[PDB]
Amino acid sequence: EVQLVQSGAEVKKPGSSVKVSCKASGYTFSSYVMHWVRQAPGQGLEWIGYIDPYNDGAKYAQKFQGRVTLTSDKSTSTAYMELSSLRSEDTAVYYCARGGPYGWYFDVWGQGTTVTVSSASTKGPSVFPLAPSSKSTSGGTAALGCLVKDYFPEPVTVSWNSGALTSGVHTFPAVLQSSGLYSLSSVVTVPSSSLGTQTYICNVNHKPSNTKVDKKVEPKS
Amino acid sequence: DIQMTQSPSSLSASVGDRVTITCRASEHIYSYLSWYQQKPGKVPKLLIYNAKTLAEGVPSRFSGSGSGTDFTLTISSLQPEDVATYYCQHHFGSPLTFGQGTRLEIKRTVAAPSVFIFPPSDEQLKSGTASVVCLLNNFYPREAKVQWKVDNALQSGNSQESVTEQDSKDSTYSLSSTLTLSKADYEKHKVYACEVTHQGLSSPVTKSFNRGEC
Amino acid sequence: GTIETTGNISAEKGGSIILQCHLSSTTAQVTQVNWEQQDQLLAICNADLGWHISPSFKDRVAPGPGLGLTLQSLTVNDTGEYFCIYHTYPDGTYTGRIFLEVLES
Repeated sequence: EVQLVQSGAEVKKPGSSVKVSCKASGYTFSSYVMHWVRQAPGQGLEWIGYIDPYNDGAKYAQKFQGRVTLTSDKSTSTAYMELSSLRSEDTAVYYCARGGPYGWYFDVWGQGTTVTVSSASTKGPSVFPLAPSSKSTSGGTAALGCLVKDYFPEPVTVSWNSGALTSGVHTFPAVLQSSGLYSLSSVVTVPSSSLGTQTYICNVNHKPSNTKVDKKVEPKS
Repeated sequence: DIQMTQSPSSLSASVGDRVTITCRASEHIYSYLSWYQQKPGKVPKLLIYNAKTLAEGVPSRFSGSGSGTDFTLTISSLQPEDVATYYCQHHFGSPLTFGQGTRLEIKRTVAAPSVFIFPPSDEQLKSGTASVVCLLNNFYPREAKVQWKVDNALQSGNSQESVTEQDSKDSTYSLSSTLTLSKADYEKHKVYACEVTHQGLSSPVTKSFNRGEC
Repeated sequence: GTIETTGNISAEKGGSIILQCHLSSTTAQVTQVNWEQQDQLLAICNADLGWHISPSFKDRVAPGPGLGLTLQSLTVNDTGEYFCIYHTYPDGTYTGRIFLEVLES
């Protein structure tokens, strides 16, 4: 099967450059061009250009001409995308996508590379409880959670009770605050009679800051 | 540049329905149009190229038609795995451009949210900020409005919210809104209220607390 | 307008042939030329995007000269019809046909 494996997530300051790689397997690399397409958070798709590894011929969208460079290495079946003079609006998932055999469409896609462009520094989250209460129930259910605040960059992962509690869990998309730090909440609704007998722990991981928090959430009390 | 206009921007359908999505190009692009599917948080996938040719492994329920400037993607019988955003893309000039996408969701009966308000934790207050959280759990349709009130004064510009993807088991959405205040502003007021308006609520539901436990 | 081609052409096995078409009697802008060997796509020359060559012809086609195509390392399996499909702005299509006979070697 054809596969395109991209390099890992990148975090860059405004004005710097980023270089992402895309390693192809399972087909003759030089027989197909390699396109690059990006997607900003919550937005649509935007084509950047392509590199033809057969003749090292690149084509760029006018919007990126002179600021992006696309190259290829046949010896390692790898394509590269180098984007310079980065601005916060270049924050996106960048995909490589093979050009199809019969024209300028995208028939196989890489897994994507998240590129965050920001002046913020790596920072682990503060984890605060969203406490349940016997006085705040609805239909015999209580709600509890963890507020994972002020971290950078994305992502964070949250589980409950080391993965044993999955029913009724909602982990929300993070929001980006004006401080340049992210905040997210993870909640769970549970039987209100379980507040006296079941322990609830949110397991939060933020790998960029080596943060691992296992926060027990109790009624205040 | 060739502009691609997709319609509708969103569609609610039931499992087994016939779904039609259209794409209009600002120039005649012959049959050089492709369609992609992107499930939430997943990578785009080619469905159809050259307006009507199915990509390898794509099921027969997907079909493409049209030529020139007007194109259609049809799903003959909608399946639960077809919940995604669909994009068209021309390939007849530079830049290669995509339509703005059509978000497909499953239609279900109206469900009111259960609402919960959470005061800030004492540990957060020590740091100088107060986050007050309001949760709207398992509602449908996705449109809902949260209004924060502080001593009955409507708040503006100091909240952020986000919504989950449609639940795979019950077809509902959930929403979390956070009101952020400085600890000093939080201590100036007593009543903190989250007022929710939604189609499943015959009148708005308010959940409140009095700072310091009444 | 009209599309003029060399018509019936001959070439030697192992040699090369320049496939060419000429669009006459129209000032409309050519936006793309497709080259087909029988019903298979060989290549596309789009005015903005350049030359797309299909993977099965990658090592055997040299794009050009101009809107033409040079087919190299000819074999008897290359004998047959070829088409040049001109697209003209805003929405026109003109199709030319060439029949190639490859002679032993």
